[PDB]
Amino acid sequence: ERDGLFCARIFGPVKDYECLCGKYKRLKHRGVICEKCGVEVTQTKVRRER
Amino acid sequence: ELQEKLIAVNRVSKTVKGGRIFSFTALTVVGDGNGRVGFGYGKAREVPAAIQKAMEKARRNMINVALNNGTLQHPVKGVHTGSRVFMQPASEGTGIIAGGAMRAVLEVAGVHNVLAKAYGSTNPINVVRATIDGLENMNSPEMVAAKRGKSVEEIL
Amino acid sequence: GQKVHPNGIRLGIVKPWNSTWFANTKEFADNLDSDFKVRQYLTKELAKASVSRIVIERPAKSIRVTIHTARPGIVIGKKGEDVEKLRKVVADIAGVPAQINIAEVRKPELDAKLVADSITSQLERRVMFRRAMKRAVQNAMRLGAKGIKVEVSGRLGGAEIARTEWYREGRVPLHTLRADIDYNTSEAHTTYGVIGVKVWIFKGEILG
Amino acid sequence: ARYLGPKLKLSRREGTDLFLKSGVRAIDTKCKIEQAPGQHGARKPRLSDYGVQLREKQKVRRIYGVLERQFRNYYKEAARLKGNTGENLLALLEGRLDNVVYRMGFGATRAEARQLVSHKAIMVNGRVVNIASYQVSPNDVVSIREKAKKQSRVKAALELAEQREKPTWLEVDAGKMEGTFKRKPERSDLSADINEHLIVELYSK
Amino acid sequence: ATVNQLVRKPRARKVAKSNVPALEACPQKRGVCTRVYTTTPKKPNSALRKVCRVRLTNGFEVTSYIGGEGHNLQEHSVILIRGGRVKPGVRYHTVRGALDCSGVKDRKQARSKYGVKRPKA
RNA sequence: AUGUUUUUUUUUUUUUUUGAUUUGGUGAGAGG
RNA sequence: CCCGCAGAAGAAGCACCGGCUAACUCCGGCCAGCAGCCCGGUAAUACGGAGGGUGCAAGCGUUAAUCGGAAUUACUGGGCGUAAAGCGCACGCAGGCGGUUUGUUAAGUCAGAUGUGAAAUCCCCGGGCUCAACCUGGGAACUGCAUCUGAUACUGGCAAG
Ligand SMILES: [Zn+2]
Repeated sequence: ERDGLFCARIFGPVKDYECLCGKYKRLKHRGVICEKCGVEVTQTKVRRER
Repeated sequence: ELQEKLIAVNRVSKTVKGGRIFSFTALTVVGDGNGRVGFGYGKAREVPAAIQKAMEKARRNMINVALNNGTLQHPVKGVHTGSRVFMQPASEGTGIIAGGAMRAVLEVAGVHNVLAKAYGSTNPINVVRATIDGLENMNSPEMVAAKRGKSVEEIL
Repeated sequence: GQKVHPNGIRLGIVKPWNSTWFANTKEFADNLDSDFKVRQYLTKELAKASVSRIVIERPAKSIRVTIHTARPGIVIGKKGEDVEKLRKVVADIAGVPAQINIAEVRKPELDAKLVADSITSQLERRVMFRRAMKRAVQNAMRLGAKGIKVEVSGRLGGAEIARTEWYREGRVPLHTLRADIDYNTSEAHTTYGVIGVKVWIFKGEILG
Repeated sequence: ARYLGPKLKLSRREGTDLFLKSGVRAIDTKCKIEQAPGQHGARKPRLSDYGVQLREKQKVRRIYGVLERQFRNYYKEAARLKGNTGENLLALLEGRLDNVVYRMGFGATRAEARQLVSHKAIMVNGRVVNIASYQVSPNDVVSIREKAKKQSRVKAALELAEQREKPTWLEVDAGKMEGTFKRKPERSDLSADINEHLIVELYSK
Repeated sequence: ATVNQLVRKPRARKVAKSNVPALEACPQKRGVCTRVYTTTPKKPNSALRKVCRVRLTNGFEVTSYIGGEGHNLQEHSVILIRGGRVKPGVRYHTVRGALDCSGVKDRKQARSKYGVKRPKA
């Protein structure tokens, strides 16, 4: 849910180094946050500490 | 981390008693997006194998290149056989202005901004070699300072 | 037509026969015909089941078939339902009491015929022949073949000019009689024409 | 002077989502976004050096809805201007009035925004500007006029935008329906997938 | 090469002659068909290529290719030629759909290039 | 003694590596 | 220029899709035809039609013409044993170039200034037509020429070695 309890921008992307919605499907720009996704771009265990 | 570009693949023949035996040559070039570059020239009866061989060759015998930011440090000429090559450092935004085999080598090397003409022959294999030579010879400011027994501010 | 058939040259030594019976000049031709029939039937039936070798053996006015197949489960079906069905038809074909046995083929990648069949199938479903060939070779090698060769021929990639291509790996001695050379063949009836697949699989040399 | 055909086809061709439809419904549901258009979609051989560049150029052009001559002109302008060329070009593209409007959220799509601009809905510094290519400057307030303020489409667009990430380089008011173009955007603020450099190279043939 | 030498006698620019001289730097020229005929092309090709010897407005007697399938041209037919050589001695094409030369019948693609009007339906 | 003495398209693209085999509370019963 | 009226209404084509070159399939016999350079003889992604695509778009193609690519007349910036290219060999006027030191001159050279180098055009920062083209203010530039005042390493002149 964007943006509910289990958000994207507030915490992180479900998938590792992926915008959950759609951009960055390789290992080049880890961090960019487009307006269509409102998502960070890090590890799968990054949400466990945030 | 390494990026690898197959520049060209060319079919080459050997005449024998029966007829013509065909084979394939693959010219590749690999780089880490920083100073390190290496071209490889592989050969085999089938294309993919040849390409693989080329890649393997490339991966060993790499070479370091001193890069001032995204571009070169000064205008540099490089020659090899027919292909004589000029390449000139250029302002951020301009991109790799260079043709063919030459472009590929530059891209892997992690030069982002160049003005580069290939005079003479444009035989991919030779031209890439020439480019490599040019890159190799190109000295940095620090290096020059070291050579000359001076500081970097003395040279500017 | 240079080469001798690798199975055929070795029947006296390292390879055995498929049809294994005695008959006088009177009944021999008939027997042969029967064998041809039954085998044909079996091939037709158990196409989807991976079947390598049908071994016919008839003692005392009763036919014993032995089907070598990679997956018995699909040939047997439910325990003694499909086999039984097969049997009566076999009997009918022959005109004698039938008995079907089913040998389970360990390592279908090392059985040559099976491999050939697989390749043919692949060809039919429009894969890159070369990639299929590679797969065939590689797999066999992995499995522990001392060597393998495969050859495919004619209208490769639907090309107008037909040609043959072949991949060898390991050692495949054909002149050596004592070498266990499992040879077999198949034919891909593609849209552009037939594509014949040969495959030689060298298990190893027999010492006696 | 405009592309009037199927929008999702273009997106498909490109590979990416170009944002040529509002974003109520996801692009994967509306079309086979992975598969390229036409009879020979499933086949996808690696493109040439020229070809990739061309594709990139198209993508950018498609995104903003700018035909070729205009694009060329823009590129030229960028080149003329000081600083990084690709970046400059991008900035110029952004600066377009319709684009700005879209960003603000008065149009669901860029097309919608453009239409609005055309139909004398939008004002820039209290003066009705009708040109979609109008380059909006820093500190230039841009608003919906009182006639077009009642439209249901505008509010929908705004809502859509609100779901979408807000650009840092603008400041928009949903109630007042007026946004201030505070500054020309930095390259970091824009999307990272656009290889401006390729575009630059293409024109530097 | 030597600077002195150059000074003495400067570098000669290679003067490239025009491969369509009967136009005389005109995009097209009007001409009358002196005769119309078929000709066999050189190796390795095989055809009966339709061609017309044209007396031009400016006085030259040239031979012009006739593109497309079929043509209405006769002797004493006023045609426009455009330049372009068919790959012996033909350096010009008749513009189909100009003056007396008709557009090609039943053609739907590259229509412009053979004078053909847009099909209505 | 001698050979430009029957030419016609019987045509140039790989795999690529880069990532893993996936199951939370409640209550009841048995063994030691 | 502004306001009001009605209703998606009146408003999209051209070239191309063998490689170069972005875009592929099916159906019609070295013919008909294509072609800028390098197909067609019965499975043509190359001819013609279709469907599908690509590129431009109120234009799109073709032709002509110029520069470019062409470092393919190479001042910047090429060459000449075998690829085109060293006079058959010499002497030698004009011409080009000229070892080393000091002095002097100040022609070349360099520096600064003055005059001029029309306006427009080009380029920079601005302003005005809703934007743009277009118009427009100021600058820069116009690489030069002339004159005056210096500098004297280098080249030249003159004088001595
Ligand atoms: Zn994203």
